[PDB]
Amino acid sequence: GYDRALSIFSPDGHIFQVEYALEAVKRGTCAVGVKGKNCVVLGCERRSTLKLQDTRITPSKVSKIDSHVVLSFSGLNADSRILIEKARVEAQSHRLTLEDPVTVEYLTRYVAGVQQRYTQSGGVRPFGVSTLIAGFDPRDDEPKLYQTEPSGIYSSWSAQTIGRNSKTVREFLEKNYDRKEPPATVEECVKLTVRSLLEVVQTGAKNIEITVVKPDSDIVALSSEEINQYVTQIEQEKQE
Amino acid sequence: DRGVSTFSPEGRLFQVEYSLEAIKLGSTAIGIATKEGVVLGVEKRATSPLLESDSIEKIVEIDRHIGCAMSGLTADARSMIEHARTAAVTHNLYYDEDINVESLTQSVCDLALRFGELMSRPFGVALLIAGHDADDGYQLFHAEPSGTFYRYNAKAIGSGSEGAQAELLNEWHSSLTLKEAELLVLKILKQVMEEKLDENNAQLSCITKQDGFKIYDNEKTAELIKELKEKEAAE
Amino acid sequence: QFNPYGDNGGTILGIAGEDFAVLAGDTRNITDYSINSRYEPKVFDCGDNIVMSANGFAADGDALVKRFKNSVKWYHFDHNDKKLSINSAARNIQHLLYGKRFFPYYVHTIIAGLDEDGKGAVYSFDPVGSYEREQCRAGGAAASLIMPFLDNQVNFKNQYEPGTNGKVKKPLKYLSVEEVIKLVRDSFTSATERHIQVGDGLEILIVTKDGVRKEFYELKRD
Amino acid sequence: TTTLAFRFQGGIIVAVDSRATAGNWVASQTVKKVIEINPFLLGTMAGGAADCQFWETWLGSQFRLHELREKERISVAAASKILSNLVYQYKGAGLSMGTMICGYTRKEGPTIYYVDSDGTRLKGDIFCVGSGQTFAYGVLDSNYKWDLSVEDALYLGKRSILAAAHRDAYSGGSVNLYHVTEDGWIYHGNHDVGELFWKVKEEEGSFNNVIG
Amino acid sequence: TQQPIVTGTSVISMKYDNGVIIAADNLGSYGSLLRFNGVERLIPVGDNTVVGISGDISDMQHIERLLKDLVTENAYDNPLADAEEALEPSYIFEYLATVMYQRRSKMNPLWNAIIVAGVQSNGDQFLRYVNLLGVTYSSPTLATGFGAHMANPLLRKVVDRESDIPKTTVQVAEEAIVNAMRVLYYRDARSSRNFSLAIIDKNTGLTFKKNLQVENMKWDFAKDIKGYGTQ
Amino acid sequence: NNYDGDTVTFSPTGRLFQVEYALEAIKQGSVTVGLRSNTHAVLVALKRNADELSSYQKKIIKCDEHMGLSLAGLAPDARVLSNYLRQQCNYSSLVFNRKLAVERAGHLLCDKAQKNTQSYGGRPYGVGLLIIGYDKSGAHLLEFQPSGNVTELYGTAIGARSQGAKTYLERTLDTFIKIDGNPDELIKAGVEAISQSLRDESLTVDNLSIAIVGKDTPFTIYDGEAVAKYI
Amino acid sequence: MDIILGIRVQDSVILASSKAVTRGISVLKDSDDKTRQLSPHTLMSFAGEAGDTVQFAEYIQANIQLYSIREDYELSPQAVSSFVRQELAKSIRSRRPYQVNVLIGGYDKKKNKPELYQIDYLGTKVELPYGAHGYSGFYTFSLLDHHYRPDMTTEEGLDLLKLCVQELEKRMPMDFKGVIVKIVDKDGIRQVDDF
Amino acid sequence: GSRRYDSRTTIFSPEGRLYQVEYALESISHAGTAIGIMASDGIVLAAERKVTSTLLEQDTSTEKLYKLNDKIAVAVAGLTADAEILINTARIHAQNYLKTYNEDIPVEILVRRLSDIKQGYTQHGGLRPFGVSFIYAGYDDRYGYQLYTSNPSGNYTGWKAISVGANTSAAQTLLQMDYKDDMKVDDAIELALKTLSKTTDSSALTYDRLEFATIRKGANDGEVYQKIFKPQEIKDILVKTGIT
Ligand SMILES: *[C@@](C)(CO)[C@](*)(O)[C@H](Cc1ccccc1)NC(=O)[C@H](Cc1ccc(OC)cc1)NC(=O)[C@H](C)NC(=O)CN1CCOCC1
Ligand SMILES: [Mg+2]
Repeated sequence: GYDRALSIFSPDGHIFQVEYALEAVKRGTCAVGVKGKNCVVLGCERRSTLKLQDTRITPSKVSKIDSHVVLSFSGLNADSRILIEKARVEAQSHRLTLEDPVTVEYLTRYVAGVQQRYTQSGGVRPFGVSTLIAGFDPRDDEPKLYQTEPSGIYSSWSAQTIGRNSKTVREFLEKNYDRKEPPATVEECVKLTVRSLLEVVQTGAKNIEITVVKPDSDIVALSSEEINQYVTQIEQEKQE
Repeated sequence: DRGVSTFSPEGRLFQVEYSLEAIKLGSTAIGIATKEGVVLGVEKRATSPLLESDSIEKIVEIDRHIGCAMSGLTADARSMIEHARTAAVTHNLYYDEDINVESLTQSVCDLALRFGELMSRPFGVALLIAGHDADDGYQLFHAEPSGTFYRYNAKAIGSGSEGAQAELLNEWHSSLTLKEAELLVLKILKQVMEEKLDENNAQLSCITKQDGFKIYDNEKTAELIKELKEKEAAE
Repeated sequence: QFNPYGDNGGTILGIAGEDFAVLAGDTRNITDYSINSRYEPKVFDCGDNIVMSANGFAADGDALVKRFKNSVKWYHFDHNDKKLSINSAARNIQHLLYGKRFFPYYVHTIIAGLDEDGKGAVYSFDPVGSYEREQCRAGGAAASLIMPFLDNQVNFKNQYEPGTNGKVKKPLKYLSVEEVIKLVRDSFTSATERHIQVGDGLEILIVTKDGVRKEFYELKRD
Repeated sequence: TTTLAFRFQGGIIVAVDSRATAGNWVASQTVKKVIEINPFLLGTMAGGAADCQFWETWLGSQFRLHELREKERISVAAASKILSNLVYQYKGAGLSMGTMICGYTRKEGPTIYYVDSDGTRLKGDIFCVGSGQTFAYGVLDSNYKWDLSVEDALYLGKRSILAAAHRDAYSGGSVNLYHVTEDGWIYHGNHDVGELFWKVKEEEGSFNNVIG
Repeated sequence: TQQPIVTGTSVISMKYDNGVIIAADNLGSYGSLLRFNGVERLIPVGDNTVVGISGDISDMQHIERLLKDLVTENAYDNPLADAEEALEPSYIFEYLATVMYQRRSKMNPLWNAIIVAGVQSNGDQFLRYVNLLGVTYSSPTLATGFGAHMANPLLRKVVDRESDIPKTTVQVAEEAIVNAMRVLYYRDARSSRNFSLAIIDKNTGLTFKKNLQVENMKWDFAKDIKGYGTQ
Repeated sequence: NNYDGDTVTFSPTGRLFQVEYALEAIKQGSVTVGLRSNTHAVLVALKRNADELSSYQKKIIKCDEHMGLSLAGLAPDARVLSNYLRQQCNYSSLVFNRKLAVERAGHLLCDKAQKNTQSYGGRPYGVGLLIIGYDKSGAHLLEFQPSGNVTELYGTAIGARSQGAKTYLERTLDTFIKIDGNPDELIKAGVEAISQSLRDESLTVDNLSIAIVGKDTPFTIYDGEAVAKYI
Repeated sequence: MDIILGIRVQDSVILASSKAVTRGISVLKDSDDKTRQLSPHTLMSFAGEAGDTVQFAEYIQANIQLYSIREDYELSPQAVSSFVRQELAKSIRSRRPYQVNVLIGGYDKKKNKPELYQIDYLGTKVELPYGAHGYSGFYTFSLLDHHYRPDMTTEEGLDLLKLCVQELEKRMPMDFKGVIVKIVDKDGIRQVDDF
Repeated sequence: GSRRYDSRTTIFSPEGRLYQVEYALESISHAGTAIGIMASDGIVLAAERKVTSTLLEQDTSTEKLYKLNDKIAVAVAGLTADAEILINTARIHAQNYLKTYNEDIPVEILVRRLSDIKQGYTQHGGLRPFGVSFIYAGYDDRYGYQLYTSNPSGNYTGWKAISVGANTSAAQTLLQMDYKDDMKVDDAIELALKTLSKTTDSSALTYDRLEFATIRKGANDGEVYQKIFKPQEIKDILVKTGIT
């Protein structure tokens, strides 16, 4: 078997392969996560250099891991499929042994552990992917939003963004998001998410994807017209 | 390139020495040992204000009588903790007793040098292991990726370690109470931390024979922070 | 077809006092109707004030004692010369026995010593690792003869206070080392009379805080 | 063995005998057949003795690892399923285990699971397990109501083991009582059948088959 | 799982004041057929130990090769191979005992009963038994097969306990062994007249005697015995 | 230079630089002394601390009741090698009922270290060991180097400034070799020997580490107030 | 375990499964549900060797649920039954085979048709209008041969099923403590609480 | 040891790119252009053979277009040998699915698994990636007619019309210009050929330098037919559209 230690320390104490995997994440299309009072919303950028696409069959950016948890990402698309698959398998395995679906923290901790393993295993390179994992624990109404990255560290976020120009949208969220009072409703949360993406995206046509997750396995993806209404509303208020 | 398990001309392993540089970049972690207990404290260091700081888990339980604080590439610590927990529980299963703090530390340090061309690189994280047993009482251990461990009366690791260690040299004596040690960790953390110390960006914990390993609440730590500021102004 | 087990006979006996404990065993070793040895000890000092015997199939018995003695040695190496407590020894032995659950050690095991409060302790095991602490246990071929006698004389079973109309039980009390040895000697002489695999000699190992002492007594050789 | 545990208004009662056998030889009269897994979980033991003792002790180690990893006490369902999946891996090898995982959690409430070495796992309100299970069932079923008091429920459990201890030749010694509430398990003493039988016979007026 | 084919019968032995004596006949039986007559079943190891083996001969030959190889291995990087670090009887026994018990545990035993006789470096007599089951025991007298049933009773009249060992000379001890070999020839249907005997003394060392014969036999009374009852 | 990338490469002058760099790790280690008479063998070790708040790194390790060593260099490597010795001593006891010869102990360490210097991927051990023991041929002292070279000596020292103690022992050779039946005097000579390697620091109560093995003395280690006698 | 029945009618599949769990001379439980929902429109009942039954049912359940999440799509009853058959077909030549017999009742949403599959532990699959496993079939098949019609309603199917349970309660040696009945149709799976 | 000679095929650049994947894509950009166009009533697959010789046997040849099963086909761009390894795997995977579920494999599932195999070669094993890009053209009863593409990175996406290989930039601009959603197969046939005819590096587009295929529901009632065009059939369709 191929054994080479690809991820290793450098004189200054850095693991360059892990840090270069972060650059792949920085290249990826922007993804944003904002959690409200009774919901979480995952927003995703789709680059518009690709026309003549078939959006029916093209892989969606947000993936269901179980009926109650979702996973979006930024970075290498092929790499993300491997993490999603493993996560989906662990979700079913947890239901089988514990007789209870995974918590969002547990599912995140597993995905983060897989990513970490690939940073000190021989013959493999790290995942060029950072994920946003969102959902609701079984029989719980408290919203959960977690982030993971190639190194394997994970943490909980009131709101967070990853991908290209993420530092711009993080700047936006840092001043626009109030800890004392999060978005009280679904509409407020979606709007703040769309607003944050409109700082970076370009046009609000078929470039923005929005997915809303609510308690007790209530997940739905918004259509073009539904999203376009938020884009139309925000721009009219902006001209002031 | 070059081998992973190569010696330098000075007689040190390159990869082990480079992992020590990674640990210097990590957030500060301090431990102090007394006859009334061992205190463990860490700098959380949130990268952004949107990050929910209570999800930052840099102090960890291994067993009821053993606790652990970390510094460096903290993702690497997960498998070390998992091993420590299994070692502690497995020993209880085989011998119907609590496992010695030293024996636990030694078991964790056996993983350290199991790398080469086993895992592909050394761990990029240092651990402070604190605990109590009937034989050697309250103990504090510093476990490195070199596979070496030292017992300490007090110890600081991370970015502000050399400055904090010099401070611990002057302040520590053999008659320190637990309350005195708690304040001392908070005092020294506030000195070396970049951002201003409060209950949200710094965490305290302790291990006592009676109550075992306990991570302090943000409400409890906040009162100790307030008690500390008043005592420094009082002279 | 090859049969990997045999029966080497003999019998063992453990009694616990207040500040001491005894582990006795006859020195006869047999196969079928032949005597192999009149003096082959099967009660051993294992260190840390723990005495042990594994009676039944001697090959399995010796193998187990050998492994446990070795377990005590590595316990010292791995845990800074810490004394192995009798309760910890018992749990360790359970794992040794249960490790061969599907190809068992054909032995009834007994260990004796002092607990961590300094009081006498006897632990006994089945062949596959189930164990229990007791004041009293006989093991081996003549266990069925000796055990009920111990129930009566050590734990005062079925004995009531005279003139109380069978309402007040005889009160439990610790026995002196002199009284315990009397019961051990009578137990083995009685067993020797009625069991063909028991006889030749009796070796007792007494365990106090001062250490492990030995005593030997002749038994009938027929 | 005879072991039982039943659900009722005031939580769970668990009662077991203390006899160990090797054929018709009485190996012990003072065996502990209840293992205290944690302050909220109990496990009963019936069948092979090393099998029960070893694997239910191992079981407690797995649950300790769960609460260390998950920062939360394990559920009764998950606990019983760890054991059922364990014995299922050994199915056919000849393990002998008749077990009842009894406990309380917030999400479940008072819960009892029957698990055996065949791989059978069943949630239920009443179970009796062991060589004398039928004798226990006879008394327990004919006197059981959901609205029993803690005092009456404790006695019925005690009396059901006594019934089996008497009739079943492979049950006896003493009765160990437990009561599981929302606050955890509570031990209700060891009761020697040597004294308990005559005490019950006199006070209750039962056991008229015996020469008084 | 085996069945023994070519077999050797009794091995007998005892202790005396200064050392030990061991003996075994020179027969290799093939069931009821007395097939091979030049078989040596006593195998010396060094100048201080003799291993006597009964049971399967193919397995006996395997054990010979192991002991032969043990002497070679002990000599490697050992300047004191013929002095302080020479092979002791207790070392040789413990090795075989380990092998015998390992093989029985793998359900593929060496179908033998073995007696290791010798003298230790401090002068102490060594005499211990081990067999296909890995069962071990020691006694002033030891014997395998029919020897256990017929020789031991006779040898125990000379040395009945430990305190009888200093009182027993080599002349008395050898006389008992030679007598026991005669009784076995009378009564064991898989025994032969020819045998080997070995003495290991703490002073005179190893004395290996080959081509001994059972003699002074009582057969004369047979002529008077007529029929089975009324003849 | 170009020939020190791994242990599998020879230099143009026939040197193994990775082995030499491993040898360098020993020179950085704290001083430890070994010496023996005919009755006893003694290890004396100067322990090192990280700072005043830290403990003093334990240098001496027990291998069996009759054997043990002191270390200088990478401590984890000493733990691996000492563990291997514990197993080899233990194998000798269980299988052959035989205490492992101190000379064989050295041979086994040599061969284990050698395999690491000839194969790709692995590395040499980064520690030097001083093994003492009492076996069937009296007291012994060995010096292990991770190149594979093991040497039996009357006395020696390894670590930083070990040349001072090694010179002293070379002068004192005739005196300390005849300290028979006197443990305390043989230790005194070892404590005086290690003192020749001291600079600025002196021997304190939690600094000094002594171990002894002999005729009627199991391998035992002395630390703390037990070594106050010798300061 | 013991009694599991299945009846396919015009617009639904009805599964009836006994509630008793017996070991030795003791009925340990009288409210046992011998079924698992594999997907919203697919239900599997099971009977056979203790332990094996549930372990197999839940293993299949996990696999089908995994497929559903991966493709965001529900497998057809035919597809699920073929997957189940293959797993049992593998099992029979294993070291220790699953000794489990199953009925798979499902509603195919693309065809708008109910479907009932009978699969034994050997991996023997058949699509049927009505099915049974174990000794039940020796009574129910002939009964259904007489009374069954292909164009029956769900209510007519339940009465037809009551006729089977009555016959079994009359002539079967063992007390199986009644049955749990479940209906599979275009709207999914629901349980009849009063039977 | 052998470390000296390891190229390290599965590592990141400082910019966060996979060297070998990028260089494999550079290889594919010199391969003969392949176009896929998806219509409402079928799919067209067109591909340009790499500089043909007059003595090449044209009728009994297969370079670009391959059949995976009765409902799915692929157009190849890159190393043919590499593609055939992946094609045989894809053919087997389809049969495994049919054996398991008694249903023809959904197009995406087949595409994902083949793309997952490519991904593996970029993350572990130390081997070079497959120098191949596929255009998948297929039909199933869930999504109907589908076009996909996969590349050495193991990343796949869905399309209405797409090109791979040489001159994709120019080809994609032309397809983006003339393509519309209500398009028929016969129109898509014409678009595919016109696009190749303009993007070709050759002097003039002829029958002998082309491979062509359609996937229609043009069989009899509710069933799909794969038509791998014969030389004479390509000659006729080229005249019918007025290119020659
Ligand atoms: C009553 C007494 C009926 O046996 C109970 O089931 C009791 C439960 C129990 C639980 C924990 C601790 C002690 C007792 N069971 C026994 O006493 C048990 C009965 C039994 C024997 C053998 C079996 O074969 C698998 C199954 C059940 N007794 C024992 O286990 C006795 C003490 N030990 C042995 O029989 C030793 N055997 C066990 C099987 O392997 C060979 C050696
Ligand atoms: Mg007799």
